[PDB]
Amino acid sequence: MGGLVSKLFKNREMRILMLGLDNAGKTTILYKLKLGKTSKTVPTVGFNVETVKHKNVSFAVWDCGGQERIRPLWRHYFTGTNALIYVVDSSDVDRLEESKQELFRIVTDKELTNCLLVVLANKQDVDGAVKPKDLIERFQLNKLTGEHTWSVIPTIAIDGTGLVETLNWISSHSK
Ligand SMILES: Nc1nc2c(ncn2[C@@H]2O[C@H](COP(=O)(O)OP(=O)(O)O)[C@@H](OP(=O)(O)O)[C@H]2O)c(=O)[nH]1
Ligand SMILES: [Mg+2]
Repeated sequence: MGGLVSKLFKNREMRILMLGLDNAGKTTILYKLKLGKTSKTVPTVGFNVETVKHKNVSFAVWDCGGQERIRPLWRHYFTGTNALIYVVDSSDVDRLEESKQELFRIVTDKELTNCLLVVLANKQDVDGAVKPKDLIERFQLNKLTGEHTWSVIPTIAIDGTGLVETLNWISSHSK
């Protein structure tokens, strides 16, 4: 994964948001990419955002799951986003409906109009993980097909499995 972002994009404009419930595995993925200097920001208290930047590829990572006063500021980070990576704990069935509701509250925002969506069915390396097609039905991702390029990619963050495919896919669909 060392540098793979660089040889893939080579400083095209690419502003990625990577979100999901806590425990889904985002920070693991962020660090696997070896993207460069992480900058852990607190735009306001109760809102921990971690941003990395390489050439022209920007990442911004935070956990969903509450604290409404910081949502007008979520929308500030939405503006100009070129791709949303939404990470899901595939092995946590009783939290899938939570994760579903938070995904739809983000992806249908007007500031994310037509935004590309990769749903990472992460922790597929745990017994009992839901399959991508299962997650598609549970999440009713068909409702987003009219206006969002989307894919569900099975990943194993701690291995890096699926992460190269994820970046290649985003790249193939971008300017
Ligand atoms: N089986 C499996 N486990 C994963 C995977 N990705 C992350 N885990 C683990 O799940 C926990 C959540 O990781 P983290 O990146 O902090 O989630 P978050 O940033 O979305 O809150 C981590 O363990 P710890 O917090 O204990 O260090 C992490 O090592 C995966 O792909 N497969
Ligand atoms: Mg984290």
